[PDB]
Amino acid sequence: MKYMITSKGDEKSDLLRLNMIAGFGEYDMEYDDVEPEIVISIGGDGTFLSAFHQYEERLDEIAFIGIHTHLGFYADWRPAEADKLVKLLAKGEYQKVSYPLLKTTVKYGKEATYLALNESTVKSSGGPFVVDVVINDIHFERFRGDGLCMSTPSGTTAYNKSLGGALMHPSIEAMQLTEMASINNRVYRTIGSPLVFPKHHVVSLQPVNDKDFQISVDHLSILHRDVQEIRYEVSAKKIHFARFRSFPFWRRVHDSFIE
Amino acid sequence: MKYMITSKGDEKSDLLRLNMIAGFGEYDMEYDDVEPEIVISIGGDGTFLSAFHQYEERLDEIAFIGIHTHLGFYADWRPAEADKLVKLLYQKVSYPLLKTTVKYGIGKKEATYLALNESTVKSSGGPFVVDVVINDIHFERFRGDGLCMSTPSGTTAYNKSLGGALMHPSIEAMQLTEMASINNRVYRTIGSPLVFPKHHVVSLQPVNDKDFQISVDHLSILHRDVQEIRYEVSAKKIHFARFRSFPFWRRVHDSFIE
Amino acid sequence: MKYMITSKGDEKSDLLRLNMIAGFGEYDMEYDDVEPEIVISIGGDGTFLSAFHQYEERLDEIAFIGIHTGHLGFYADWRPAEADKLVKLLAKGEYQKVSYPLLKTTVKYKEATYLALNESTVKSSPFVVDVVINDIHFERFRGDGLCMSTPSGTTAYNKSLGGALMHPSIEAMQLTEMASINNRVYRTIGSPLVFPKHHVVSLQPVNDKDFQISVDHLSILHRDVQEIRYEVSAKKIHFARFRSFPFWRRVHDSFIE
Amino acid sequence: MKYMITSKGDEKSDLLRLNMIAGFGEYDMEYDDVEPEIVISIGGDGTFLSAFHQYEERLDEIAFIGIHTGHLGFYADWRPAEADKLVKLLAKGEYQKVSYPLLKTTVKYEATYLALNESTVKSSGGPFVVDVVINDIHFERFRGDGLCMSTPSGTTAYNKSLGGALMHPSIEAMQLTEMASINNRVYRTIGSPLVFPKHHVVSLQPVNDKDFQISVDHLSILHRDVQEIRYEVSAKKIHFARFRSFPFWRRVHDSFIEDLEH
Repeated sequence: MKYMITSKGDEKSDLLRLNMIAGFGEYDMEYDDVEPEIVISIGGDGTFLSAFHQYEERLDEIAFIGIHTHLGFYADWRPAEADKLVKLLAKGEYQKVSYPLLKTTVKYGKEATYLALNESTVKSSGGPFVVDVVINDIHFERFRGDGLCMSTPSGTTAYNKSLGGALMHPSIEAMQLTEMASINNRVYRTIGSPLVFPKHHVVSLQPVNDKDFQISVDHLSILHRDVQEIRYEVSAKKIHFARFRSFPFWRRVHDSFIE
Repeated sequence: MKYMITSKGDEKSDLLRLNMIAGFGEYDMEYDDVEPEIVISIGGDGTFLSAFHQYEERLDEIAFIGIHTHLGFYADWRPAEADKLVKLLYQKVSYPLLKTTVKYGIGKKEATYLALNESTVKSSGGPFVVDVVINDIHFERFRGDGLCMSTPSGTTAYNKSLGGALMHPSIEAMQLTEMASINNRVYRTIGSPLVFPKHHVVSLQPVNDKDFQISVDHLSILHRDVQEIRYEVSAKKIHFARFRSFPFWRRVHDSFIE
Repeated sequence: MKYMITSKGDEKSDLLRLNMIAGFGEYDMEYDDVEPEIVISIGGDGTFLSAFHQYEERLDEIAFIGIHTGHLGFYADWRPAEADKLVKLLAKGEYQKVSYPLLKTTVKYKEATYLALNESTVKSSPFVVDVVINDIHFERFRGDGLCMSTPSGTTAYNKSLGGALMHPSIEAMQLTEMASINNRVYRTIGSPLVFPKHHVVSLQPVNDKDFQISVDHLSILHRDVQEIRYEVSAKKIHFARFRSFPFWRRVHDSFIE
Repeated sequence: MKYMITSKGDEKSDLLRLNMIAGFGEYDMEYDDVEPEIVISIGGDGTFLSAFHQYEERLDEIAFIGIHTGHLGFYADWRPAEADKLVKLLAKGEYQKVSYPLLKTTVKYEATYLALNESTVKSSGGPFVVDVVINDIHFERFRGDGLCMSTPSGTTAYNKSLGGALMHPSIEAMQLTEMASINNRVYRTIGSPLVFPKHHVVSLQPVNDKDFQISVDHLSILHRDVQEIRYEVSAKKIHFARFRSFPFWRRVHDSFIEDLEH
């Protein structure tokens, strides 16, 4: 199959990448980063995320694989087992599995769109952060506090977890909204609890006074001036992993957080 | 269609019941409380819970309709809209349920329970200490007051009070939540609520004391010689008769934010 | 000084007690378990708690000391292997008294009053309670229960409920919620509440008057309760301390390492 | 007595100011900005915080009182309609001075800061990692969004939003909360808010980045090449002119639970 490899940039990753390419050359396997069928990410969850954002238009289409070295949540392979992976990919014993993604829409006074693998957060630019939270066109709460976080199911182990969020198995078709430091008084009454929305539900953040926000999708923070609305829904797009065995998710959670 | 109506027992619930029943006299709908097609519950979520459990062998046969003499989370009908409900008496919409299996160390067979809201586990007196096993792999040793496994529709009740996420009831899941964990040198728990898909099994295994207070919805039984309590999303679902799309998040707002 | 020793009853603690009693025979110190000036607890916080509850009518006149084998925890500053230093130091009188606040609970129906070293809890067994602060309605709580903690008790059950850990010198009590429903009909504050001396917190049933009330230790089923009242006790517990008590390092050693 | 008046700067508050200054002319009451003995704030806890900070070099000689021109918050015990009644009582001097504890922050690169509400530490943009040292002994290694040290009167503010306990402002203490700590068997923290007495010092020591966004109440400055941030209860207090018992828990009820008459 057509394949390509990204590496973190350090010595180890770059060497692994050249060795794996050399090993694929022995097989009916062509390198191609324009239209790849498999993407292999070497380094860690940062280089994986970068690869995901490199190929947002071809997600349909691509099966991702991660290598690195505490595996975390976007890898099931270590450098000392890469040769075994070349062979198994080789021909061809997997195993496609898909995780839900998150779509963010920002409207002004031209609409901008973003796909997240982990989460999207909103904060104030200037002073107070105050926002009306509208669910399916119906007002839910007037939030005042630090910010809000909408997470994918795979994203729930990251920022979402710090904020009091539920940890969700990544197969579940949903997105999850957590508060950052809500005032929660009688003027700005909020739910407190993390909220989990199914497919087709849209959450809308509507400014009450100040219309400037810091929005950050996965890695990247952007300042948005004169925002009329921010919209959240489960994306139509999914991310696909090439799986060679059942991904032991709850075991990873144990190994990461428990220990 | 065959039908029956349950009531809270108070003045208003019994009156509205006799009213609807007289309202079903004009049409080809016979009263039957042995094998009915529609169960109508009047009096709120406690009442609705009792009707669900009254007919849990015939869940594949029944559509439930809740009337709250008010609304809650299992009723979309007020006791003045009743007249327009009788006339209409639909799409059958399904909520996911929770299977609880209690396995014993003595010559007694496993007991299975279905929950619409939650199943909880606490000790019978002394400290509560249990090993949590997910898909046959030790996940944590929990010490604390107890544990709570919620259905998606149960997330608005006890689960919410414990720090759980609220989930739209259409989502195929169960959510595990902690009651007053201990975290110290010895005990380390995850802390966070955990949301499992269908086909996953969370197993509770005793460490020192085999006696547990296990609650299923309203009902809490003292269980002895317990060797394992097992949780999973049930293959069975409850069916609601929906005459309009249920505004779930609006109902969360009204109960909690208004 | 008149003094007495309690051990938990296992051999190791029983025989440290006997050998401390003999070591004290060499000085001007008299074994007296009716009116002691020094209570020594050997074996753990369970034993120290029982000692505190045995001598609560003379908290005025007693200084406490705890000895313990493992991680010393919050009510001991001595391990067995140091017992001979303590005997000498105590006997030469080389210590400073240090005090912790306590919690008074009053249960009305007739009237019952209780002192706590750690905490006092209220659970039902449909627990709806009106929470009244300094005679003013504060909230109507519905949930599993409520917990009022002393400063020293903040590392126990209070901690599991989301409460602040407080240094045991601060004159206060701390109220925490267990599983408040916190809706439209039963709005609660959520946060733990820290009260100074002379403030009074009153729990008043709205429907069912039966409650499981706990005071440290002892859970009592109180029948037909009209009111449970909390306030910082006028009484304090006194420790004989031979150096600065390293409270925050004990928090670390219990919870972090 | 010598007095001055700060307003939020909306017409409502600016006019109340001029009405009161005129009212005080019926008495022996001297308007003075440099050396006031009574600072009156008009327009909310934010306006009160600014006034405090204007006169933090002379806290022992000033008694503060607040009028809140919307509702009232936690620092204003007076409504705009009670202004004239307040003009009289102040002119008599029928008030007890009640003091609240303050928080001192020291930053070493030494700059020191007083807070009436809190002081927070966040990172520039990178991960926030700091060693937390209590009374010269390492307590935990914190990684997360930030840390917040509150005064007792500041517990009703940001501290509360972070899961902090609400404390009566008479209590001589400071309270430390976590902002979105990471707990993953590498960065284990206590989780619980911590309440320190007087004379205890909490020390934040950088690990692998020495640049921090430090906040003190309203004010937020980027400190570079920081070696240490130290917190402790200040020896300085703020004094309020009290004409009647401040009903703190009722104000907590009104703000956070409900207010069925207003």
